[PDB]
Amino acid sequence: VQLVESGGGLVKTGGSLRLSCAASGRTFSTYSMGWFRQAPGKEREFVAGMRWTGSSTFYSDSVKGRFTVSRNNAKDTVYLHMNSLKPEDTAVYYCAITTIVRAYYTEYTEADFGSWGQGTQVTVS
Amino acid sequence: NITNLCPFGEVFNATRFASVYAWNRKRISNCVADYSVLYNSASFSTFKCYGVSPTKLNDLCFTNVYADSFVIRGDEVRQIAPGQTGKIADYNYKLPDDFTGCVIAWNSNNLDSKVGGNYNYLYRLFRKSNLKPFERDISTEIYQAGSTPCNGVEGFNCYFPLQSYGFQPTNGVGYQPYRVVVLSFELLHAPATVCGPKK
Amino acid sequence: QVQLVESGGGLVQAGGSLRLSCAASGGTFSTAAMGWFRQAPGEERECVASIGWRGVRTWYADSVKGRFTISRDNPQNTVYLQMNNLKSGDTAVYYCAASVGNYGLPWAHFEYDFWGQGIQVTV
Ligand SMILES: *[C@@H]1O[C@H](CO)[C@@H](O)[C@H](O)[C@H]1NC(C)=O
Repeated sequence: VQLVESGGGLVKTGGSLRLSCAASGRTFSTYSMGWFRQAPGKEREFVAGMRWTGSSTFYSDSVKGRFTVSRNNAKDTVYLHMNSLKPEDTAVYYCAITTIVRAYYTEYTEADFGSWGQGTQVTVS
Repeated sequence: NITNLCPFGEVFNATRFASVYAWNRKRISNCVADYSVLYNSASFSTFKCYGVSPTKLNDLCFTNVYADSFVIRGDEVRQIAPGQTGKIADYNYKLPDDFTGCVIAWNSNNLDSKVGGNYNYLYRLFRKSNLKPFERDISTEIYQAGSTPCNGVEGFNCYFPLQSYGFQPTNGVGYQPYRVVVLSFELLHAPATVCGPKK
Repeated sequence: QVQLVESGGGLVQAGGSLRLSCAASGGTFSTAAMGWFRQAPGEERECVASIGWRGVRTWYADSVKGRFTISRDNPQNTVYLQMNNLKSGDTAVYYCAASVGNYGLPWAHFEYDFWGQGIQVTV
């Protein structure tokens, strides 16, 4: 399945952005999705995710309380609302889905995810 | 003049099985049941009956037969029996203490495992109480393990209640997938609609 | 309790014939699938042969197939393992096992309910 990703661009420190991830039909209703980010010389670290249910989201220690994940009524588009942005948030952001259902989200790594969207650049200064 | 061969083929030979948490029930009625295709097979490693002899079923009539189907791992097949405890018996599929019927299980490693792992089969890891016999829970609400509400966010004492099996071909037999069919036989003050070929 | 009494083990040499027997008390033998498991002193339990309640269906591990025969005498509540053409790698503790009220052909350890103490076969 193809995940289509958009959003990103440049913003000042403390500013807001909204990444988008779209997948046709029952995809997001069947497979939990994850937002990841990769800074130039670093590993693809988990940011935030949503269970296929739409009723559960989960966040890395470094974005919980600043970033929120939501989904449209159609359940085919997921949004990463990025508020109170730091320079430390500067990276290429990716969305993805997993067939692997881990009760503890704290055990998810990028290795669990596939159907990677094209990266979108987020820059904070 | 009961109608056609009973669709056991659809149950036993389904290309995909249900996750144990969302276990499937097919009510079988108004059909001729050939049970000999089951108990004469060498393909079923578990065919444990309680109170019912498979050999007599071909000459017996029932109001209804119920086929419950799902996938679990090998080590958990002993939990699909009366008076058992564990994650499956407690939170996924519970037989009653007085269960009368047959539990049929076979290794499905060739069907339900894939290189890289098949994770599509799920079980419930968390529940606030044990299932009553034949109870089914497909709820997907965050399990609140503590006193603080989760409000749709996972974290400390706020966990997703479902978990994938990791079925890989190279798994030990205990961790290999097993397909399970539980046959319940119902007899009510009503016309019998499920008869063996010998009537 | 269910008692599985094994005999017919001991010392033999390669190419020799040994006949294991397992007499059962209290497992309703007639409706029980019966199995022979072995454990080498550096390996884990493997099923080598199993037989259905009627003694019609049999299963053998590849390592013993064509060389071992499992059979049963239901009136005598006894299961036999005729072992022919024994090679040095058959040396192990052989356990007979009962899967009670089981009308199938079990071969996994968890599918069995009662176990004998096990008898030493050294080839
Ligand atoms: C399932 O398919 C196999 C292979 O064709 C067949 O032998 C078996 O009888 C089928 N099972 C049932 C319950 O009909």
